[PDB]
Amino acid sequence: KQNSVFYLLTLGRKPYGSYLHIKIELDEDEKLEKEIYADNIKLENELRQLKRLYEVYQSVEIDDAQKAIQKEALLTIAKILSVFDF
Amino acid sequence: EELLEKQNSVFYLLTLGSYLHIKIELDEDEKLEKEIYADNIKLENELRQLKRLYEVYQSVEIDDAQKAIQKEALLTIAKILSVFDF
Amino acid sequence: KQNSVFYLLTLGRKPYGSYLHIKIELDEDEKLEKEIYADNIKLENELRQLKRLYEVYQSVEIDDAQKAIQKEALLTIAKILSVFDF
Amino acid sequence: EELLEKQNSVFYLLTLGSYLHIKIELDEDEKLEKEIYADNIKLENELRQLKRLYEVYQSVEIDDAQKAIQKEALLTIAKILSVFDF
Amino acid sequence: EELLEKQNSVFYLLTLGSYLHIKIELDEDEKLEKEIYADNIKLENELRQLKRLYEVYQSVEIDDAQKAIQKEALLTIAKILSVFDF
Amino acid sequence: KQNSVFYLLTLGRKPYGSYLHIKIELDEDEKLEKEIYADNIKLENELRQLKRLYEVYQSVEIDDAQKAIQKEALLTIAKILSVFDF
Amino acid sequence: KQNSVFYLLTLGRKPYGSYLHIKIELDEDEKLEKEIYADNIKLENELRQLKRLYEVYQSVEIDDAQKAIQKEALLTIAKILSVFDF
Amino acid sequence: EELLEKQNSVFYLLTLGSYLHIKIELDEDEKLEKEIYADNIKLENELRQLKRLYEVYQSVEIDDAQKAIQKEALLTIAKILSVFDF
Amino acid sequence: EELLEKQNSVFYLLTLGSYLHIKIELDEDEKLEKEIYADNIKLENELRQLKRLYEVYQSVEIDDAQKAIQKEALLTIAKILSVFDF
Amino acid sequence: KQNSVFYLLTLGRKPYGSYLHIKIELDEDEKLEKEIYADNIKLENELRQLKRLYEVYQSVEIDDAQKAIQKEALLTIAKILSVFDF
Amino acid sequence: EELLEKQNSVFYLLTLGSYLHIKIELDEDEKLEKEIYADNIKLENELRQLKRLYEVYQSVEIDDAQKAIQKEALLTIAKILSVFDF
Amino acid sequence: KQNSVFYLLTLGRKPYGSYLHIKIELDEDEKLEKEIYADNIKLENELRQLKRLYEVYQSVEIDDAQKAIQKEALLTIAKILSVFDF
Repeated sequence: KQNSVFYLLTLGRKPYGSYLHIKIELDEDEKLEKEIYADNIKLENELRQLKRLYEVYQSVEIDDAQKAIQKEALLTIAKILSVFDF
Repeated sequence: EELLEKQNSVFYLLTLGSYLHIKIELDEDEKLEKEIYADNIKLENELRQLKRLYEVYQSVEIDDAQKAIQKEALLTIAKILSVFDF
Repeated sequence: KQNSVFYLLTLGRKPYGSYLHIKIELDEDEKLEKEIYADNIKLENELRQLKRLYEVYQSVEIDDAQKAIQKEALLTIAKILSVFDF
Repeated sequence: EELLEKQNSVFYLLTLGSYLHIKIELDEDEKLEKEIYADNIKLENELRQLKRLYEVYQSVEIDDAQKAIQKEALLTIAKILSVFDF
Repeated sequence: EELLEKQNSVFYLLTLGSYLHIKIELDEDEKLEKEIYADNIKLENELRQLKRLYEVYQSVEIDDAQKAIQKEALLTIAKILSVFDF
Repeated sequence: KQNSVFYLLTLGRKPYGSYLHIKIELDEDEKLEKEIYADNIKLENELRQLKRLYEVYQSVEIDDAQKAIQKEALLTIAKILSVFDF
Repeated sequence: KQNSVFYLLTLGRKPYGSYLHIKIELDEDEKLEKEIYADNIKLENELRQLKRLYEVYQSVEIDDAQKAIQKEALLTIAKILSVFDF
Repeated sequence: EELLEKQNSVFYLLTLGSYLHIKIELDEDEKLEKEIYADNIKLENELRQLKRLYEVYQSVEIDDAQKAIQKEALLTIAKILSVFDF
Repeated sequence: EELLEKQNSVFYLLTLGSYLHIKIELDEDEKLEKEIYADNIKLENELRQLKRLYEVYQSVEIDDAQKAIQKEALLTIAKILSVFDF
Repeated sequence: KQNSVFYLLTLGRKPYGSYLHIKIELDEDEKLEKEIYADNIKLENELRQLKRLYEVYQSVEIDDAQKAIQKEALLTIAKILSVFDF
Repeated sequence: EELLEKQNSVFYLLTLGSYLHIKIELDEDEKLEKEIYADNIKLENELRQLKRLYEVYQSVEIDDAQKAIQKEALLTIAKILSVFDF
Repeated sequence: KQNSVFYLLTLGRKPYGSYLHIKIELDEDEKLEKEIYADNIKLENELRQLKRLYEVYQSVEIDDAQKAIQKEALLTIAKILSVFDF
C-alpha cells in the first residue's frame, strides 16, 4: 500500500507574532492548508489531541469522517513538526 | 506585510504480522529511510517517545544533537502516520 | 436560531440479534442513516464518546470536520436514545 | 428476513446570557416543551445527569416512572444537542 | 403560635432464602405494594439508591416525576426498614 | 412475621423556621414523637447516620439497646421521608 | 460532678475456650453483666466500636438511648480492659 | 464446669475550660490518681493512644513494663470514660 | 564557660539461623541482658519500634514508665547495632 | 563474635543552648568523639538517617567505607540515645 | 583467561552565584567543554536528565545520535560531579 | 578551585560474563580501582544510589566519611558511564 504526505511549513513573522502556514498534500490529490498563530503551540496538548483523534477515529462509524478525522490528525502533526523543526 | 523566516519540507513516503518501510525527505537535502515491524506499533508508546524526545531536544546543549533528535522525532512521527493512514 | 433534529429509530430482530436502524434528519436537509447491532450498546461508553467528540469539536480548525463531528455526535446520541426508549 | 419490533420517533426543535426554548415530540403523541438559561449548560453535568437517570431508570420498579425518567433524559439530551449545534 | 403547612402519612406494613411483601399507604390515598427476594437486600445498596433518587428528585423538571421518584424512595425505604426490624 | 410502622409527619412554620413534628407508631404499641427543626436536614448525613446505626445494631450485645437503636433508625428514617415528601 | 464505674472482670476457662464475665456497676445504681467468649477480642475492632458509639451518642435525639449507648460503650471498654489486664 | 483463672477489678472515680480529677483503684491494691485539662480531650487521640500502647504492650520484653503501660492505658481509658459520661 | 548537666553511659556488649546475646550496662548501675533469634531481625521493624516507643515515652504520665520504655529502646537499639556490626 | 560499643554522652549547657558531647569507643580500639548542638535533634530524622545508612552500607563496594558508614551509624545512634536518656 | 573488549577514558577537568567551566576529554580524541551557572544545579534534575537521556539512548535508531546523546550524558555527569566535589 | 577525575574503564569478557575494570584517579593523588561484574548494572539503581549518597554526604558529620562517600559516588558514576559508553 502507499501513502504520501507532503508537509510544507513556513513560519512568517507579522507585527503581532509568528504565524505558521501549513500546506499538506495528502496522496498528491488533496491539498490542505491553514495558517495558525505559531507562538502558543504546546507539544503536550498536540500529543493529547492526537490521542483523542485516534480514540475517535477507531470508533467512528459513518462513511464520512474517517477521512475528516485523518485530516485533523495531519494538521495536528504539522504543528508537532513545527516544534521540532524550528 | 509579513516576513518569511524559514521553511521546512517534510516528505513522508510510507509503504507497507505487518512490515513497514519509511522514507522521509527532510528539507529536500536529507533522505532518511528505515524498515520496521508494524504489529507492535502502539500509538501511546510513540506519543510518549515524542514527549521524551522533546524533553531532551529542548535541554540539549550541542548544536548538533538537536538535529539527531529531530530525525528521531521524524521517524517516530512516521510510525504515527502509519497508524492513521492504514 | 433554529435546529431541527428528527430521530427515527427502529429496532428489528434478525436471527443473530437485534439491529437498530437509525435515521436522522438534520435540519430537513441532511439525512443520515445507519444500522447498528443493538445488543452491545453501553450507555457509559456512549457518554464518554460524547465527551471526546466535544473535546475534539471545540478544538478543531478546518472548515470541514465541525459538521463531520457533529454528525457522529448525532449518531452517538441516537444510540443513547435507544437505551432510554426501549 | 428480519422483523420490526418497535419504532421510536424523537423530534427535537431547538430555538435559541443565552435563553433556550426546547420542543420535543416523542413518538408523535407527546409533546414536551421547556425554557432554560443556556449560559450555565455544561456538557459534563448533562452527561452525568444521563448516567444517573440511567442508573435509576434500570432499577425503577414502577411501570410508569420509567416513562417519567425517559422524558427527563430526553430534555437532558436536548441541552446536549444545543451544545453541539450552536 | 405556629402554622401547619402540610402533613404526610406513611404506613409501612411489612410481611416476611427470604421473600418479602411490602405494603405502603402514602397519605391515606395511594396504596403501593410489592414482593421481593430478601436474601440480597444489602443496606449499602439501598442507601446509595436513596442518594441517587435524591439527586434525580431535586433536578427533575416535570411536576409529575417527582412523585414517581418519591414512590421509589418509599419502596427503597421499606427494604431498609426490613433490615432493621428483623 | 409482621411489623407495622406508621409515620405521621407534620411540617409547622414558626417565626424562626420550619419544624417537623414526627410521630411514629411502632407496632401499634410504641409511640415515639419528636420535634426537629426542619431546615437543616441533609440527606447525605442521614444516610450515613443509618449506615452507622446499622454497624452498631448488628454488633450490639445487651438485651437493651437493640430496640433503642431501632428507634433512632426509625427517627432517622422519618427525616429522610420528610425530604422526599415535601 | 461524679461518676463511678466499677469494673469486675473474671476470666473463666471452659472446655471450649476462655469466657470473660463482665460485671459493671454504673453509679452504684445499675449493674450490667455479660459473658463474652474472650478468645476473639481484637483491640482494633473495639477501638473502632468506640469511635462509632461516640459518633452516634453525640448525634442521638431521643430521651432514651443516650443511656443505652453509654452502656454499650461501657461494655466495649470492659473488653478493652481485658486485653490490657491479662 | 468451668474454672476461674483470674479476676481484675478496676474502679473508676471521676470528678470534674474544664479540669478533671481521676482516681483509679486497680485490683484493690494500687491506687492511681491524676489531674488533667479536659478542654482538649479528644476521643480520637485517646483511641490512638490506646492503639499505640497496645502495640508496645505486646512487644515489650520486660516483665515489669507491661504493668507500667497497663497503667497508662488505664488513665487513657479514664479520659475516654469522661467523654461518654459527661 | 559551659556547665555539665548530666552524663549517660551505655555499654553495649553483643555476642552472636543466628542467636544473639545482648548485654547492656546503663549508667554503670543497671545491667540488662537478653537472648534473641537473629534471623528475623529486620531493621525497618526495629526503626518503627523506636518511633513508637518514642511516641509513648513522650506522652507517658508516670515518672517510672519512662524508664521502663527507655530500657526497651535500649534493647531495640542493640538489635539495630547487631545489624550494622555483623 | 564480639562487638563492644561504649557510649559516653554528656549534655553541657552553654550560653547559646545545650551541646551533646558524644564519645564512642568502638571495640576498645577506636575512639570517636563529637560535639553536637543538642536542641535540634528529631528522632524521626535520625531514624531515617539510619534507614539510609543501611541502604548504602549493604550496597557499598570499596574495602574502605563499610567502616566509615558504620561510624556514622554509631554517631547517629548516639543522638537517638540522647533522646531517650534525657 | 579473559579478553579485553573495549576501553573508555573519560577525563573530567572541572573548574569553578557560582559559574562553572567543564572540560571533558572523551577517549583521548574528543574534547568537550562548556560554561554554566552553578547556583541552580540541582542534583535531582540532573539525575532525571540522565534517566531520560538513557530512555532515548536505548531507543534511538541512528548510529550517530547515540553519540550525540552520550555527550550530553557526559556533560550532565559533569554537573553531578561538581555537586559532590565542592 | 580544581578537581580532576580520570575515568579509565575496561570491559573484559570472561567465560562467565563481562567484567568492568574501573580505574579512577581522583585529583592525581588517589587511585581507586575495582572490578565489577558488568552484566547486571541498571541505570535506575545507580541513579538512586547517587540520590542516597548525596542525602548522606550532606548530612554527614565526621572529618572522615565526606571523602569515603565521595569515592563511592565516583564508583557509582563509573558504572553509569559504562552504560552510556558501551
